[PDB]
Amino acid sequence: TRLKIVTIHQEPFVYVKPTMSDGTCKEEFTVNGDPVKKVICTGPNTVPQCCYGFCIDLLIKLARTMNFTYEVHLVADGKFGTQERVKKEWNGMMGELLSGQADMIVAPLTINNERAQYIEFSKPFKYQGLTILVKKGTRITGINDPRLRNPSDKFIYATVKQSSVDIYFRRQVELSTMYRHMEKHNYESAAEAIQAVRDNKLHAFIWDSAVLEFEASQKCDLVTTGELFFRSGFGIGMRKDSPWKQNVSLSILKSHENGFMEDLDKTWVRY
Amino acid sequence: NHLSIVTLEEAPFVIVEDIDPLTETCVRNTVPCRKFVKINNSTNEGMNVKKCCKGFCIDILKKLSRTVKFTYDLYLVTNGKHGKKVNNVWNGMIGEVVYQRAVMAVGSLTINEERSEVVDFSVPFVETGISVMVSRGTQVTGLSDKKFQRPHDYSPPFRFGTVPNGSTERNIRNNYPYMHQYMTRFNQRGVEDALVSLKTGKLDAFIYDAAVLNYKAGRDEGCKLVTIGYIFATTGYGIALQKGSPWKRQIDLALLQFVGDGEMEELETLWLTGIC
Ligand SMILES: N[C@@H](CCC(=O)O)C(=O)O
Repeated sequence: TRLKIVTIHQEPFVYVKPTMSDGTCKEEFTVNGDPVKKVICTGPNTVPQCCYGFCIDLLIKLARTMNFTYEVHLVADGKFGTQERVKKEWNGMMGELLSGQADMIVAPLTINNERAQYIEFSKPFKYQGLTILVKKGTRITGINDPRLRNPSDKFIYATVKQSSVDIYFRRQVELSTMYRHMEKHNYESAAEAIQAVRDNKLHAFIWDSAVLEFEASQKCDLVTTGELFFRSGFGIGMRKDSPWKQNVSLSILKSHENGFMEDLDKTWVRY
Repeated sequence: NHLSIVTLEEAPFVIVEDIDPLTETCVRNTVPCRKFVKINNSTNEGMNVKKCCKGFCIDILKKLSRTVKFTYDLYLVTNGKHGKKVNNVWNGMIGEVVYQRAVMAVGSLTINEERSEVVDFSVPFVETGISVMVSRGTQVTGLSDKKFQRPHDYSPPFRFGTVPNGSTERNIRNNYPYMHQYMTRFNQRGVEDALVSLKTGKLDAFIYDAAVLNYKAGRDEGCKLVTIGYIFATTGYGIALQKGSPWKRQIDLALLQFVGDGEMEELETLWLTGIC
């Protein structure tokens, strides 16, 4: 009866830290003194860890609103989810949701046609899009820059494996040239790619603007390359026959309308 | 497969034009859309006038009709506008769907909680919400600005309003009781009247649908009117369908399909982007 929530590490929506020696999460507060709500989330390094952030505050609100109990865990393979040929199969959180390993996905999960065919997405809890992250000084126009459209081993760019971005470039035939170049450099996680950009190991990282804008605001040695493309949103994910789907969406709408969503933004992003 | 669909005029999403007297057929990028017009005010007698419709949402309907494979009979709502619940009864486009006179409503229809309780909405296909329009340089944070929250705290009070009966007024009514009660004095009959009041200095700010305000700012003569910042209560326009409708599934997949393929951006540059 307790809902199994699956999530993924992705700051500032989901932070993941080790518990304390006694197995609990360290008590922390925001800049002005509000308690940072944390939940114990199990996952591979399987051990108990601490989770918190935008998406965690949203889960707590949804759970209290619809009155349900839950247990949270980090996606076993560390991926968002794509469908690959083997018959086809889903990996990441998509696979876990579809197999019953999870009853709901609460993360910065991009709503797209490919996934909507198999699961139910709530109305967006966040509207954003894709942008490009580079090291301060790197001169790139946008997704139309020649260094991207006419690739070479001189300027490497990539995205995260088994992600909505991977699906996007693999779907659009007009992006075929970029797709082939990225297929040889994509990273296992956003954190790693970002670190690679700082270490001049990666020249450009194509990812979610909600995440990249945040990173660029915390690390002044990194910047985003103008012009947002592939505008998209994040939604809660559930199986199509979930009895919580209607109330989950109504709750998201309510939160946008009464300012709750804006408060999370002031708390975790715009700071 | 032949569906009754309701819409409402609101440039650039839905624009209405008179049909050619000698031909009685819609040409160019327009599609047929009828409107029930009363004969007089002493009777219920009326007649459907054949007109033509075009715009961002009409292009969306055309794409959907083709990909999802359905035909339609498009008509313009005459009992209210977008949708308001009066004495527990929905009017406007929402009402037409609720009481089953239309299978769906297509247009600049904002998705919000109370409406989603009586109709089903497709995924959002145009991002919107609540924005504020003012003359360039005007200093206002946003809706939470004290000039809006506590109007009478300033000598000459700030003068601002919206077009009543839509999702925007509903939101302000629920979130800011004082602001709402104060605003009624400045209700504008429509967007056009509002812009005129702004340009002539009869109003200081106009609070309304973000997508329409951005479109208007993009074509303002002299680029004097701009939107502040920002979008409060981000949401989007959505196609409204009857609860449990069998059309929702394919409609959603198609819309998401269009977004991913860039078809939405083309329509955006074609209908929404302006000189400013
Ligand atoms: N799009 C709005 C109309 C304009 C507004 O109130 O902002 C609605 O569907 O009610």
